[PDB]
Amino acid sequence: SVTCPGGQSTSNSQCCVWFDVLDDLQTNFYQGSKCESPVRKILRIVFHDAIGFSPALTAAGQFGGGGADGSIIAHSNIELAFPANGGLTDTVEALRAVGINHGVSFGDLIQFATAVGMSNCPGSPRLEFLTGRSSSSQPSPPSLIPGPGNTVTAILDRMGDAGFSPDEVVDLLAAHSLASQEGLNSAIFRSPLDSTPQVFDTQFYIETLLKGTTQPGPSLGFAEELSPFPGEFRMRSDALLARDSRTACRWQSMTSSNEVMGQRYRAAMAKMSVLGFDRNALTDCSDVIPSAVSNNAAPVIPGGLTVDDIEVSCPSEPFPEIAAASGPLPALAPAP
Ligand code: HEM
Ligand SMILES: [Ca+2]
Ligand SMILES: [Ca+2]
Repeated sequence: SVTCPGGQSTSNSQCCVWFDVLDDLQTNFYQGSKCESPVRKILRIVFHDAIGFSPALTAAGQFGGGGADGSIIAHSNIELAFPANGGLTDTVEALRAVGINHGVSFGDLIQFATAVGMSNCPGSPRLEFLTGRSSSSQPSPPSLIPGPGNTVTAILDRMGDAGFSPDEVVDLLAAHSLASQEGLNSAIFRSPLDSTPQVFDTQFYIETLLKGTTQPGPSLGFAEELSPFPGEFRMRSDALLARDSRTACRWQSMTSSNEVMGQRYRAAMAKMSVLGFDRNALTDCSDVIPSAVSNNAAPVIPGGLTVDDIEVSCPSEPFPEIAAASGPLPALAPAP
């Protein structure tokens, strides 16, 4: 054990510098430890930075990518040019300063900012945090980020290559529980992906399984599908992953328990944090991460909609018991 200059107790001396970052982020980046756009933007960044890792590319005789090496910040000039990394310039430049200023690696900062950002949203699990990733990285190979226009096979092959199973792909997507879209359908900027974009819960999995009956904007975006109610946006890849035979059962079990969903996500996020790295070579500083406020609310089927409105895609397994909320049907306001 060690006590930092600030008095904080921690499991290792290199966990001490992190208490100053945590202080910085919460105060400025997060405008007061808040669960808004910054946290959602950072979640896109952590996924997009880590996923630039392909053992298959390497085998083919090409640079496969450095995984969670912070190249998205280190080589933003190249990476932010990728169509998948739109609307991230400011989050990146914001993170770059914090990183330099505090002298921490970009790969560690992104991973740290993620665990910290998650704590600002009610119901989030306490994501593990390891420190010690090299500060040096190369730009990520293009075309390594799965898109909403991609097929389930495309997405699973890409994610499988990176090291994730179909079930883990579903688990990582629990992140869409705190999300919205700004560039898929600009007409309805920031339309939430679920009824609670500020609460880490199972609503995302539940609501994506409801029958698509609503077009929230003047038109149906390129990679957009009908949603269950006004204000909610449904991404084509999410709609397909929820119903595909290869992933439907995992998606289905992720609707009943907030704790289980949280467990699986944390296990998945911990997997993604060390892509291109050796766990043994990193120092655990998980104790620097604050706990998120509890989510006592239980899973429910929104606005007078019943379980019979759910398009059950894994009938081989019993559909979980979930409370049903009375109407009227909701109309989501844009994500804060
Ligand atoms: C596996 C296939 C995935 C696809 C196809 C996908 C796609 C997308 C897209 C196209 C948007 C809309 C961005 C915009 O127009 O603002 C979005 C939002 C978001 N995504 Fe994903 N995603 C995937 C996985 C993940 C993962 C694994 C994480 C992190 C663990 C993540 C976190 C987020 C968050 C928090 C937003 C919200 C951003 C905001 O409100 O500005 N996604 N995603
Ligand atoms: Ca990277
Ligand atoms: Ca939610």
